[PDB]
Amino acid sequence: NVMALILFFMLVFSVFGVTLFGAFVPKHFQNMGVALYTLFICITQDGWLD
Amino acid sequence: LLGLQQMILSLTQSLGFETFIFIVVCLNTVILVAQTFTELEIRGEWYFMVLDSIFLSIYVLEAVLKLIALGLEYFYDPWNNLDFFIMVMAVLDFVLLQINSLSYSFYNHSLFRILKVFKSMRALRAIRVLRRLSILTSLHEVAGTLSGSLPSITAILTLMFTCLFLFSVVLRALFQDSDPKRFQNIFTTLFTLFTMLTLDDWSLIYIDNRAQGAWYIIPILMIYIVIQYFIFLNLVIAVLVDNFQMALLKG
Amino acid sequence: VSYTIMHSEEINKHYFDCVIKDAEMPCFLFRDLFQPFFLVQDLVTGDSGS
Repeated sequence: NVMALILFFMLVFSVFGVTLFGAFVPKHFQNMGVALYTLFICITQDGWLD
Repeated sequence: LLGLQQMILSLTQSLGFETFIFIVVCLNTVILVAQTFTELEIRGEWYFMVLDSIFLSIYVLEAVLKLIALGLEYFYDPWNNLDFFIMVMAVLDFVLLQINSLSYSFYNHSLFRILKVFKSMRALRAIRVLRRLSILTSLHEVAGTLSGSLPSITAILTLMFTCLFLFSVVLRALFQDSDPKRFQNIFTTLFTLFTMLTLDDWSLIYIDNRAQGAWYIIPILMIYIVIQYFIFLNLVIAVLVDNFQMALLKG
Repeated sequence: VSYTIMHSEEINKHYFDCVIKDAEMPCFLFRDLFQPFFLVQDLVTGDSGS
């Protein structure tokens, strides 16, 4: 249930993300699976200064 | 009309709000998850904004109905206040697009990005009014037991806000004429503080600071890192551990 | 044509042809900034300048 709630909040905040994403600051915020998993990387919270 | 109009509006509001609002908001959310969709917008760009404006018109009809409705009690609901702000902002962007002419920059400008995140919280409100049914009681209870201990977490985040501001102030004070090209202003200083609070290349900070001529800034940064890290992480972890541990001890 | 297509793929970083796809005539989108490039061909010899 914690997995489900975290993923649902993650999606409903990614609707905010994808409005900033795609065709600009690209290649990690694009494709909508790469964007979701890059935001998941930033959730895992290590080495996002790249 | 009067109280009789308010009562008729209440009954027909129940009926037509159960029937009409649910289906049109479901269609709005379908066309909006097709809208965002940064692959299918090029398979489109002409049937997407049309439906967006049509359902924004549906939303302004919802706002007109809520305005003609009971009023102050509608304003008493924070979600309804969010919807009211969302629709004031929405009709503002709609009339801004409608008037045309103008004298400022356009063609995917900063204002356009603002209107896009505007459509974003409109989609969020569409989701929040779609989830009226079957949220599931297990995560109802999980969310309630999570939100039970609000004063402790608010106090802890306030205390770390104060601590982060103080550390940013002392770091910017001690970094004067010491390569601040990374933290030349208050925003970049607080963002570098966010990086040190989130364990992001502070070893790199150490290596490129002893690459400079200042060395005593490193033990100060380290002691601040360890004290605020241990204190904040431990306090929040223990607070939420006990927050659900009373619910554990109960039924 | 090739340089124009690369410019469209490098500025807006996306491209989409028409529904009725034609090889000799490509299709251009409104939302993309248009920047043509032009060649000078000397039919009497080999070279092809810009």
